[PDB]
Amino acid sequence: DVSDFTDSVRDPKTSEILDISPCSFGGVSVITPGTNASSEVAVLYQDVN
Amino acid sequence: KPTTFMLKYDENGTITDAVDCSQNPLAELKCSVKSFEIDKGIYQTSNFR
Amino acid sequence: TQHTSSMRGVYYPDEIFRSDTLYLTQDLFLPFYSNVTGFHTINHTFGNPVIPFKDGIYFAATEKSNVVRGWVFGSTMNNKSQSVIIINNSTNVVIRACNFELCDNPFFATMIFDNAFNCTFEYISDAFFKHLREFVFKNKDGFLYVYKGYQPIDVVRDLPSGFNTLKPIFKLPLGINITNFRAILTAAAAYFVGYLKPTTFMLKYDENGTITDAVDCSQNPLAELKCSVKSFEIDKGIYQTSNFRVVPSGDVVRFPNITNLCPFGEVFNATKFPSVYAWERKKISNCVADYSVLYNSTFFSTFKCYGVCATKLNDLCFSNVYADSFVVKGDDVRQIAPGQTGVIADYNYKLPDDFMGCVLAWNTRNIDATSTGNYNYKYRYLRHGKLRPFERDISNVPFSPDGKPCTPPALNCYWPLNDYGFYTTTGIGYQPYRVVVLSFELLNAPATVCGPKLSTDLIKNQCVNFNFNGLTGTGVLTPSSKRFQPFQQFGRDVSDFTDSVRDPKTSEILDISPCSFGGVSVITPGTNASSEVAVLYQDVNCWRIYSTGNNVFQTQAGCLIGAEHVDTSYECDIPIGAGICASYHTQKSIVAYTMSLGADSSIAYSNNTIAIPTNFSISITTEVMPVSMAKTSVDCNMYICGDSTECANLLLQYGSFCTQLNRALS
Amino acid sequence: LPSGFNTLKPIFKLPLGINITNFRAILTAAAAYFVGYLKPTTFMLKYDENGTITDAVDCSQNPLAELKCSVKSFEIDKGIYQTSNFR
Amino acid sequence: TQHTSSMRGVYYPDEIFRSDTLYLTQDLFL
Amino acid sequence: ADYNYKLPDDFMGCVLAWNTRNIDATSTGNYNYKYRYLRHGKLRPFERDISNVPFSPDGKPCTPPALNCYWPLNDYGFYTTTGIGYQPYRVVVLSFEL
Amino acid sequence: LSSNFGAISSVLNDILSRLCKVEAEVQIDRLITGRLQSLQTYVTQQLIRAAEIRASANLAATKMSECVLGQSKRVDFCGKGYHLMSFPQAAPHGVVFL
Amino acid sequence: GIAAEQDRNTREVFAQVKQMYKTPTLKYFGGFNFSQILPDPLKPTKRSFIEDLLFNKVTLADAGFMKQYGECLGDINARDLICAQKFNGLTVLPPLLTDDMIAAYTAALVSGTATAGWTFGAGAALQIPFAMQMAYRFNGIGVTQNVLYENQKQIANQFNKAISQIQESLTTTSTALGKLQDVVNQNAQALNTLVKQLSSNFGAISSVLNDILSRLCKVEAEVQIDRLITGRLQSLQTYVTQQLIRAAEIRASANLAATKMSECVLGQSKRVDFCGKGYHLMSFPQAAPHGVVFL
Amino acid sequence: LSSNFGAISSVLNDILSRLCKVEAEVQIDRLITGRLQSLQTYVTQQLIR
Ligand SMILES: C=CC1=C(C)/C(=C/c2[nH]c(/C=C3N=C(/C=C4\NC(=O)C(C)=C4C=C)C(C)=C\3CCC(=O)O)c(CCC(=O)O)c2C)NC1=O
Ligand SMILES: CCCCC/C=C\C/C=C\CCCCCCCC(=O)O
Ligand SMILES: CCCCC/C=C\C/C=C\CCCCCCCC(=O)O
Ligand SMILES: *[C@@H]1O[C@H](CO)[C@@H](O)[C@H](O)[C@H]1NC(C)=O
Ligand SMILES: *[C@@H]1O[C@H](CO)[C@@H](O)[C@H](O)[C@H]1NC(C)=O
Ligand SMILES: *[C@@H]1O[C@H](CO)[C@@H](O)[C@H](O)[C@H]1NC(C)=O
Ligand SMILES: *[C@@H]1O[C@H](CO)[C@@H](O)[C@H](O)[C@H]1NC(C)=O
Ligand SMILES: *[C@@H]1O[C@H](CO)[C@@H](O)[C@H](O)[C@H]1NC(C)=O
Ligand SMILES: *[C@@H]1O[C@H](CO)[C@@H](O)[C@H](O)[C@H]1NC(C)=O
Ligand SMILES: *[C@@H]1O[C@H](CO)[C@@H](O)[C@H](O)[C@H]1NC(C)=O
Ligand SMILES: *[C@@H]1O[C@H](CO)[C@@H](O)[C@H](O)[C@H]1NC(C)=O
Ligand SMILES: *[C@@H]1O[C@H](CO)[C@@H](O)[C@H](O)[C@H]1NC(C)=O
Ligand SMILES: *[C@@H]1O[C@H](CO)[C@@H](O)[C@H](O)[C@H]1NC(C)=O
Ligand SMILES: *[C@@H]1O[C@H](CO)[C@@H](O)[C@H](O)[C@H]1NC(C)=O
Ligand SMILES: *[C@@H]1O[C@H](CO)[C@@H](O)[C@H](O)[C@H]1NC(C)=O
Ligand SMILES: *[C@@H]1O[C@H](CO)[C@@H](O)[C@H](O)[C@H]1NC(C)=O
Ligand SMILES: *[C@@H]1O[C@H](CO)[C@@H](O)[C@H](O)[C@H]1NC(C)=O
Ligand SMILES: *[C@@H]1O[C@H](CO)[C@@H](O)[C@H](O)[C@H]1NC(C)=O
Ligand SMILES: *[C@@H]1O[C@H](CO)[C@@H](O)[C@H](O)[C@H]1NC(C)=O
Repeated sequence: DVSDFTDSVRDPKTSEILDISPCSFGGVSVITPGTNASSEVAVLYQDVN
Repeated sequence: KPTTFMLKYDENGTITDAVDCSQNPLAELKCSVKSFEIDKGIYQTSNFR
Repeated sequence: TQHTSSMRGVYYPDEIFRSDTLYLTQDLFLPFYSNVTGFHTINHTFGNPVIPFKDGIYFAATEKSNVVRGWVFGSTMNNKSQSVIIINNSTNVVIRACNFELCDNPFFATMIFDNAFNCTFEYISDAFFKHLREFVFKNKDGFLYVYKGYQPIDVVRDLPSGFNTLKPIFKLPLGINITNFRAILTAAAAYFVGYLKPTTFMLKYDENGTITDAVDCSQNPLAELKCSVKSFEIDKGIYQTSNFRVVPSGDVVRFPNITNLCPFGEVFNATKFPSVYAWERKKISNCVADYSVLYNSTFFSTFKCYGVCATKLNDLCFSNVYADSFVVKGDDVRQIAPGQTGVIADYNYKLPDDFMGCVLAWNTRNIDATSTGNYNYKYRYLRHGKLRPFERDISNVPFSPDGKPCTPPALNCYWPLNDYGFYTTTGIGYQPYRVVVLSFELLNAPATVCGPKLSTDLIKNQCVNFNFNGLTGTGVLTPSSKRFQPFQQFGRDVSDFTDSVRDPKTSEILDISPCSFGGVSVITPGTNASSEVAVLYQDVNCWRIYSTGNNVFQTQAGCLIGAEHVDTSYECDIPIGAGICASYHTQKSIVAYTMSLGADSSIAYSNNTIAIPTNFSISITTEVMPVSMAKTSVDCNMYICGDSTECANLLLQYGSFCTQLNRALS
Repeated sequence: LPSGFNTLKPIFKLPLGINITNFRAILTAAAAYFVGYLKPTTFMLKYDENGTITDAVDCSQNPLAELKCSVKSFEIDKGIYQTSNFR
Repeated sequence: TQHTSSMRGVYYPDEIFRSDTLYLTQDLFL
Repeated sequence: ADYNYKLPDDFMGCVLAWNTRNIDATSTGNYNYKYRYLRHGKLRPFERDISNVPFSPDGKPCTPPALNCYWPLNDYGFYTTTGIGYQPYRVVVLSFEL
Repeated sequence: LSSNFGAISSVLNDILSRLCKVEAEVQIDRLITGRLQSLQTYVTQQLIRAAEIRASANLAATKMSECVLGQSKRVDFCGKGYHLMSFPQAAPHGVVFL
Repeated sequence: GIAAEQDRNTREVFAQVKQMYKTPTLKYFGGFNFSQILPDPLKPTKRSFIEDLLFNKVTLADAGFMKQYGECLGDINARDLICAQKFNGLTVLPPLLTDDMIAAYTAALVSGTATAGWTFGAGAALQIPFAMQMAYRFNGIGVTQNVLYENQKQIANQFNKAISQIQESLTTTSTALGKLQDVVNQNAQALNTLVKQLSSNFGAISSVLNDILSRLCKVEAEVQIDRLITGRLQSLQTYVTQQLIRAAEIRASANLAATKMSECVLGQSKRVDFCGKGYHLMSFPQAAPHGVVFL
Repeated sequence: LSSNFGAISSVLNDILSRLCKVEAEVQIDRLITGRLQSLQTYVTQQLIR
């Protein structure tokens, strides 16, 4: 990449090109009332429909 | 399993409570802020893995 | 004859795929618009001299009937050194590194060599103006790298302009001293030679991963700006580039004048060495220590240096040299080192933690060992405390564990020295070893024991590379007015920069100054408009300029080169400074002027007349203001340690810093 | 012993390797001699334009000297300054 | 008997020329 | 390291060496192994020098039966009964990239 | 993120695949400190830019209060001339007063 | 970005009017003496008598912005701070507006106030005799204009006496312009701190690259050079952060100066204690090193 | 003040009691640089506030 991350490889058995991507993606927010009120929370996920 | 915990000590030097940081996003938030009490609001936790 | 290399001869720097990036690299490249030498077949004259090989060449052949067939690389080029031949014999490409007798006129129609012997490398390929064939040859770490490129052309006389990227084809493991080369021709063609230099380039990649453009960062200040911002496009304005630099020209080496070879024979070859408890110290002074005369006779089992790499020992000069001598057994040689414990390191001989010097030891079983048994060497094994570094204990007093004096024929009273028993037939851990420890200081004091480097004449008032008693640098040397005391050799600034020196041959004081000085600004319009720029140099009166160009004149801000001075005054869009501004005006060019403060106006004061408005207008004016910016959040764990568990475990103890960052952003 | 300031120069660096704990002076068969002891200390020294030491500040004498060594100057302006904590 | 060492006994700490500077050093001093 | 075989500063690989006294050492003395001890400069990494030319300190050509003219190669003398610092060792250097 | 900060490489996978655990733990900390420094520099620049934006937003709020909701006597505070009225319009990240 | 903002501050403070009024030949307008705040065509300088005192009160560092190479090699015995800064890569750039240009701007502002009044900020200048302008200013603070027109001699004499007291106060050495001296002191101290911080070794063998490269060996030298590189990079980053914060403070001050010039020189203000102590009548600007003085 | 900043320990007494002088002088400088960085960060935040 531009950030020196290995993103492509050639498979040494069958000469095909493969792309490598990270596994983690997407921001997560936790909505909570006070800890005195409850232990229940709501979760908001960006980047998912 | 290999896991990160947060342990609480008394004034007598005894462990009486703990938080498992990988149980649910509320515990991730607790281990992130290093406290057993969370105020009311919305908090950006770690991204989805 | 003489031609120019217009953006010629770029090759792939590594074997890694890159696409749609700008890559900045530093390597041996052919600089843009550099001199190249042409060789033409004017007549029956065979033009093929011995061209020197100066750390890599660019070779070009403009051909229509395959006249150039290969090359010979070598150093002596006769029969005494190895040489490599790379040729095409119209059926194969053959590469052969051997020791062969060259011909004065090597050619085809195969007359290249009289005979060959001691062959080292062999390679045979597979069987098999309008053309331009380009090659880059470079020698590095025993490898000869060859890069090749091809281009169809139509030109008849000169090397054509353009851009073409070369690809690696050969990396040959020869291990050959290459200083000279010669081309091989057939019995109508031309070839061109240029030289490589260490240079920083910036290369552009396509979406197909192909190099199609490059920027040579040392060609002109515009290219320096482009490499500084890492972009091929520069907007209109003025930019502060790097300060004005000059390159060093000459070399100065100044060492003390010493004649005597330094007494290796008196130290290493002595009939008698002391015991380790009574080790001896000798001062070394006024000598030349080259130590290459020992390669014929004397060999060391251990040789270890602390504070300096061994490979630089011939380039330095040493201040306070002492040599310690003693004899130990084979198993105790490991104890002569900093931070060690054992009987020798505790009670006999201790080295400092911050030791600077060298330790040498060699086996001496044929001198200090007899069949009957040599009992003349002793060591102390009982003491009431450990020694300090470079401290000696000589006394032979009876030892008592409680600490009170005693008579040796009694109980709990011992003699504190033991004998080494050295026999011929014992194992190597019980054999005698002679040990010499050398200690010195470097580059802070007057010195009189130096290496075998030769001195050079002094050069004044010029940027040179200098070497004074091992202290190397780059700068300008001037006579000084400081007054050194006899025990002083160097002088330093408030920023610990060495600014004064005493010349070791004639005892005069010299001042050292840096070579680079003065700020430089580049004034440019947009890159779409032109590639022309103007350069403003502060700290020069119009010299210390990169080029004289056209229209050099002095402003209040500095010396301006490349702009035209106009008498009329306007508003300005490029603010140069000190009341001077620049613009791009008409054939377009860059103009410089004094900025206009406003419109001239005059109203006359009267004590009895007034001015009153009679009519009015309604106006609407717009005003724009920012209110907010983008809200952002970061995740330390993915930015620092992306999907790595070991890195996350190591990061686990930096959590306060990340919660501080997250609190600030929220 | 008269008051004043005087800088000493190195004359000897002897490679003896001797345990030194005691000493004694040697006299002739009307004179006086004075003995003081050295301590590990931080000093600040001033150099001339001729490269000569002519003044010094002992950083552990009193809080004013601590302030002088902290700011690296021989002159302090009027005011109040937070020095190091009490040790 | 007992006297005082009033700014007495300063020596050169190294063999390096310095001029018009203030130098801070730590060593064995009176 | 100066005149025969030099390794780079940024070397990547492995060095293996083992004692070979039972193969390359005879009771009479094996004199078939040589090393260079005279040269006008140090070698570069992975560079080989093969020539056997008479050596003169001043730098001019000379005839070996003369004064200040030497032969630049010495023989290793390998015996069975010598100490281990004078016994032959076989050395293999492996170099690669990763 | 491609600076090695004086380490073997800028890729953690290359260091962990080749170097050995105690030697790898001293090369990973250089990258950790460098990337932590980069994040700290970004946060500091962002705080300073936020201060500038807050001053601009305070000026916009008082201008909306004193020029849209009333008539101002302050010279050149809302336009050039004698102020009569003002109208606000929304803009990307900002406000335009007429 | 900081340097561009520094040019923008001066432009936004001093260049508010669009047309450059000439200084009148007569400096005496109905009892009021404007000679000490206007340029005279007899002295060599282009600026007023009070601005001369104001520039004399503040000491500078860079006389010009031109230090030639032969001059720094001619001055080695005198360890000049500017040569030490310039040999280490630190340079100071000239301001865009010359002091003569700022003096011309202030002269135009004072001439427009003395001849046209308050109307040249709203639009085109309207001429009015100075006594009538004074009458309107008196009427603006709730005092009838007969008070001006019957006590004109006393008011003119008090104005002249106050101007003379301002002149006498600035000729005696004091700290009236002490917050303009702090700016140049802070800039000089920051640059000298950058120069002196270059002797730290940052936990390496030495602070001199020549000593490390002459003695240590290439892989061992490459791990000692990176410590010095990181330390010096950290020093530059700290300098840049401090400079950004100081620039924010200077920008707030320049915004306040611009709105004060707009609301007090180009008009009369009703805001309490915004321009002087009392009921505001007029204001005059004068240029100063890196700043402005309002009377 | 309990971060070791990539050193053996965060306690200077542990490093000086166990490690050896040249090796201890390269572990003390890591703690020195880390704590100096912490003080610099505190001062910058204080200036902005
Ligand atoms: C001197 C050593 C030498 C080298 C290293 C070399 C390499 C070389 N020759 C090639 C083809 C070729 N090379 C040549 C001729 C030449 N090319 C030259 O550099 C020279 C000097 C000649 C003159 C004999 C021709 C005619 C072809 C085939 C072109 C075609 O297939 O249409 C190719 C491309 C192979 C391909 O078609 O896929 C390479 C890499 N040729 C050489 O002769
Ligand atoms: C006898 C006086 C010597 C004084 C020399 C003083 C400083 C020079 C430093 C080191 C010299 C090393 C000499 C031995 C080298 C042996 C090389 C080898 O075969 O491995
Ligand atoms: C047999 C029980 C030993 C238990 C000791 C436990 C911890 C002490 C640590 C190290 C002791 C080292 C003993 C040998 C020292 C040899 C010194 C020498 O000659 O080089
Ligand atoms: C072995 O490697 C070759 C070369 O890539 C490949 O063509 C072949 O399929 C491989 N063998 C098997 C069993 O996959
Ligand atoms: C989510 O998906 C539904 C249907 O799959 C689609 O109508 C909707 O537009 C999507 N939401 C967004 C934000 O794209
Ligand atoms: C701590 O110990 C004391 C003494 O046993 C006990 O009384 C107290 O309850 C303990 N604290 C807690 C939190 O249990
Ligand atoms: C290149 O050749 C020209 C002659 O055309 C010469 O003036 C110039 O000095 C040469 N370049 C260099 C670096 O010598
Ligand atoms: C061989 O190379 C050395 C440097 O490695 C050089 O000094 C010498 O001159 C070369 N040999 C010849 C014959 O030029
Ligand atoms: C090498 O070539 C020269 C050429 O004159 C010749 O005299 C000499 O005998 C040759 N050496 C060998 C070993 O063939
Ligand atoms: C070219 O050289 C090879 C190498 O031995 C040889 O086999 C081949 O016959 C040669 N070709 C001709 C035409 O001689
Ligand atoms: C080189 O050739 C000569 C004969 O000319 C031979 O004696 C010598 O051993 C050879 N050198 C090598 C290294 O093979
Ligand atoms: C990239 O490759 C494709 C396929 O050969 C080609 O059509 C395209 O023109 C190439 N891109 C450029 C910029 O030449
Ligand atoms: C090396 O030693 C041998 C044997 O003593 C001698 O013949 C030869 O001349 C020596 N070489 C030098 C250069 O002194
Ligand atoms: C050492 O000296 C002795 C006698 O002086 C001599 O016989 C011997 O050859 C010398 N050894 C060396 C290596 O010079
Ligand atoms: C050798 O050194 C001495 C001492 O500095 C000096 O006086 C003399 O001129 C030098 N010899 C030559 C030939 O310069
Ligand atoms: C430049 O030099 C000329 C004459 O050499 C001189 O008159 C002029 O004052 C100089 N410029 C400056 C800025 O000193
Ligand atoms: C001036 O005023 C008259 C009447 O008041 C109007 O007709 C005319 O349009 C005004 N002038 C302009 C330029 O609008
Ligand atoms: C420096 O040396 C000169 C020449 O001896 C002398 O005149 C001057 O007084 C000295 N400086 C001081 C401060 O004593
Ligand atoms: C006041 O005005 C008079 C002109 O009548 C002039 O002579 C005098 O110099 C002025 N006052 C000052 C302080 O300049």
